[PDB]
Amino acid sequence: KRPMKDIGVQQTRFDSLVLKENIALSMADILTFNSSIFVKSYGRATLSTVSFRGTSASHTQVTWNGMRINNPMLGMTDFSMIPSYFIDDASLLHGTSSVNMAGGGLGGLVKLSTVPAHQEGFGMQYVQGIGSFSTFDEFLQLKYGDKHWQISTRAVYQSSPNDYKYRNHDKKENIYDDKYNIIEQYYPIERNRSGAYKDLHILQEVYYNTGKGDRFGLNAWYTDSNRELALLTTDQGDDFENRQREHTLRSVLSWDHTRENWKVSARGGYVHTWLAYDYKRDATMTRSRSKVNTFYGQLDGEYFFSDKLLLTAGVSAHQHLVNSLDFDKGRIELSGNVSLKWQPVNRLGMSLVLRGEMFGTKWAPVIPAFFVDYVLSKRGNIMAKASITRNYRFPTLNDLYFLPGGNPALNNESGFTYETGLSFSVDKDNVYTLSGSASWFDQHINDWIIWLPTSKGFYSPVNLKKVHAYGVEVQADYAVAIDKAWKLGLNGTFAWTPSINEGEPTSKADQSVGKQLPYIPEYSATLSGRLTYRSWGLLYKWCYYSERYTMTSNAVSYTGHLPPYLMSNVTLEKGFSLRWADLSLKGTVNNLFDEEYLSVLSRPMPGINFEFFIGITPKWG
Amino acid sequence: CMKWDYGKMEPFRATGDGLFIMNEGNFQYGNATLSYYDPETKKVENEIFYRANAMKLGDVAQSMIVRDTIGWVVVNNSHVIFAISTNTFKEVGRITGLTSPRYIHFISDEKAYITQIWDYRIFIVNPKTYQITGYIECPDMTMETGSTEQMVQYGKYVYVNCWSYQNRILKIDTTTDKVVDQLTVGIQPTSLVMDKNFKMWTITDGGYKGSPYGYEEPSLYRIDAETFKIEKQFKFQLGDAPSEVQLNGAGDELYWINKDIWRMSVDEERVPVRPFLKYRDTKYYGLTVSPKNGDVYVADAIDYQQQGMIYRYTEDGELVDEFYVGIIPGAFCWK
Ligand code: CNC
Repeated sequence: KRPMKDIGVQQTRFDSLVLKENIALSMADILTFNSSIFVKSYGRATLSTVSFRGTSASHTQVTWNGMRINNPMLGMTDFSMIPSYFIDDASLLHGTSSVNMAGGGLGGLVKLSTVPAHQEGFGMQYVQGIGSFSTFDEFLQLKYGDKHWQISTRAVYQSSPNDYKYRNHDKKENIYDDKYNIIEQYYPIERNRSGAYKDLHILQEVYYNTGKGDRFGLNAWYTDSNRELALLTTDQGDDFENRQREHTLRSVLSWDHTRENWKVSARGGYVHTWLAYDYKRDATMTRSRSKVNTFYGQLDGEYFFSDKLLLTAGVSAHQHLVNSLDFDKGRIELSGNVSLKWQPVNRLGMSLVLRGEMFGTKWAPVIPAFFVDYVLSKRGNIMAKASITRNYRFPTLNDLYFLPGGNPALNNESGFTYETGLSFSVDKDNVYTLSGSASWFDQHINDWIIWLPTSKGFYSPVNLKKVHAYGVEVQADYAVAIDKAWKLGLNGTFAWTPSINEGEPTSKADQSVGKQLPYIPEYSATLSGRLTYRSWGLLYKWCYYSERYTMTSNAVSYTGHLPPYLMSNVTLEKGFSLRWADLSLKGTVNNLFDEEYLSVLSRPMPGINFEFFIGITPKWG
Repeated sequence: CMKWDYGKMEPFRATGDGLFIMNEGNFQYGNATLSYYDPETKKVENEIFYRANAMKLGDVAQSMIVRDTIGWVVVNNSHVIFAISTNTFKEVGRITGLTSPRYIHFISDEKAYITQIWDYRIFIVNPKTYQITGYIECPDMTMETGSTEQMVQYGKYVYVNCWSYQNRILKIDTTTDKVVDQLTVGIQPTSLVMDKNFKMWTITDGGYKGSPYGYEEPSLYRIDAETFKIEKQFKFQLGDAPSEVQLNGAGDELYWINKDIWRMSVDEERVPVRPFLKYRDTKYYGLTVSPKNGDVYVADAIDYQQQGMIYRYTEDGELVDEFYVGIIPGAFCWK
């Protein structure tokens, strides 16, 4: 039952229970434990960066309800500012698959959407999070539906002083004497400083259905954040505050007109973004204001010639306007794509996608992509697939118009990608269900944009930096019914992703050639397990990241070493069904074995910490 | 399925009159490092402070001053200035609670003024007690533009240049702990040094074209010592950002980066056309001259994301040694 749109495509989808398991998990925590993606995130409520298939952050396109969410100046998004309950359906497109929907997704594409509800009458939900470190989390839900309307409203608030006890293995506190001499050294135990934060997220959804094939919708997603910047591990000495407020409104309007044979979709949106940087101490030491105005539009078509042939067309247009001060710049972004999918016999399948991109005043070359799929054996659903493409990514808005170092003459990066994969799905009726896949990918990136110093005394990108990215990615899902009341599920992902810098040595002596790129683990694997018995629920999540290099040269140093990162989080859930309500009690233990770990250089980490949730879902008449 | 680490001390013994490479490290990353090189045995010891103390140096390791047999290490981005043994690389005391120290000069065994950025007070500390004593109030000078740098003793007065977002020189009287004079020089004077001919030597970086303070052609200045007054000015056009002026042991030849390291003698009248070094393909950051022999050590920052190198040349230009140090070497000090 392969969907025709899903022909020769390597993608993964997150289930409902994956996203709806905790109210404190942003998308940074979702991707860390539920995929092979490396997520450079040094804690909770902090700047999270995603490196996908050995590429940088900017090579991971993100689209919420169709419109791109990447910061226009930077091109990369903080996945820690997206609550999981605010996302109802998420997908990952690996490499060549990002051509089907997006443009310069050299690494991959992250697609987020909110499915309309199917609840009749009035309903409500309220959950409260009581956790250690004086952290409080809340989430309120209000929904209604009357066969022609689906009104929803969510509001998530998270706050915490965020001052936890950690042991400094990078600092030592001394004991003086009567003559200001030394007596003994000991590793102190201190508290995180200037880490306090508070976030507010509101999502308002209005969906209308006509019953004649026309569907309408309107989603508005307002975000208010006030997060401080944490102090370093070796930051001792002194009356200090440093905050990064962030106000964002994201609205999308949609209309869908299906028919008996064809389908046409039209969407429009608007994003207002406002960032403020404050650095004061006992005084306006530093100020920064960033304002982004963005308009979005898209029209998509989809026509069936038959059950074996399919044609699609699509036009998109973004318009970013920036007035960053404390300067005027903008860019229109057209992107037209045409795809044709042909399925001659029951075993074979082809797919050709043509894309055209025009960012600003420069036309990128045609972006082709071919997807082929074949069925080796229906006995065990052994299916093999292969794809190939040449993709282009435009320079970000900063690299073009950054006032002291902007060069509007940059050329878009180019990347040739090809990959081959296999998959299988062998299941037994009410006994076991095992499925998995393995794909080999190989990619070469040319003209990678790298900011470099200039002889005049400022920074300017100079392209260059040929990069070779390749490796193996393996997925595996397992479910089994041990008894009539015990169910066990196992989900495992593994990835070996070298990222070799093939570029010419910049100078006479650079040990960076032929070496792994900084902050990209060579190996990566995650494993999650779930066991449920009646209303009792036990969940286990485990992630593994190999050593991460902090220097281009990959030189061995004692002061720049990051060990392999293994973390284990366990949660026990109990559900109670009362008369007028339903109560769900669960308790989360993070950092189960209490290892004084380190995921980013010289940034403190918490110990073992606990989190308790109380969930109420009233049962009306 | 666990993790471990922690530090372990090891014995160190300074076997020669070595050179201390003062690696700055990155900024908001806490990867500052200290290194030691022996000019005779031609062997370099990296990360001397971490291995000999099992605790990291800090962030933006700025400068080091060695007095008698004790060496003071300045960590700018951690508000701490250390004091370590010059023989075993072990800590014997520290001064904390500062705002943002840059440079330290010891008036005597009791008073040692400490310079700062983002502050208009010069700290006064007692090295033997590691306790703050007082502050020196800089006129017409505020936090939002706070800047103090190299200090040079002349009889009873100390001259300091205000680098960041500042264009003035301050003369401080040690007895009364108050400024007594001022001169207005070009934008952002970087470093201040002293020569034998009693002529204050300094240069002014242009600085970050498009800066709120302003952008100007970098210049070079010579200031009389006895009479605090400008004497001669040199212009280095609009390009490049000069920094890090230095002298030799005899105090008679001037060195500064300006891309092409310029080796020109004191009491000259013009900038020599030829470069002492050609500024081949990298971004130099540090510079020093041996006071005992005359060797020239030039610190190369490469690309700010990997280990730099120091190129050791003689006073003629003969290549001698090229060795590796921590990330972004920035300064030197002689044991
Ligand atoms: C080159 C450089 C550097 N700079 Co400037 C110098 N000299 N800087 C610059 C040049 C341009 C930087 C650029 N963006 O193009 C230069 C000379 C114009 C410049 C200017 C400034 N800098 C300044 C200062 C003092 C500093 N700078 C350093 C960071 C000093 C650095 C020393 C060091 N050890 O890091 C430095 C040598 C290396 C930066 C780098 O490339 N890092 C590697 C890079 C790949 O990683 P990164 O972390 O993303 O780097 C970014 C930041 O460091 C940023 N950046 C640069 N300067 C600052 C200053 C601040 C406050 C901040 C928040 C960021 C920066 O530049 C990079 C992006 O281009 C500093 C550590 C030097 C020192 N030894 O004291 C110091 C910070 C002091 C402190 N305790 O906070 C200025 C006030 C000086 C001036 N008046 O020109 C000014 C700050 C501007 C402002 N925001 O108000």
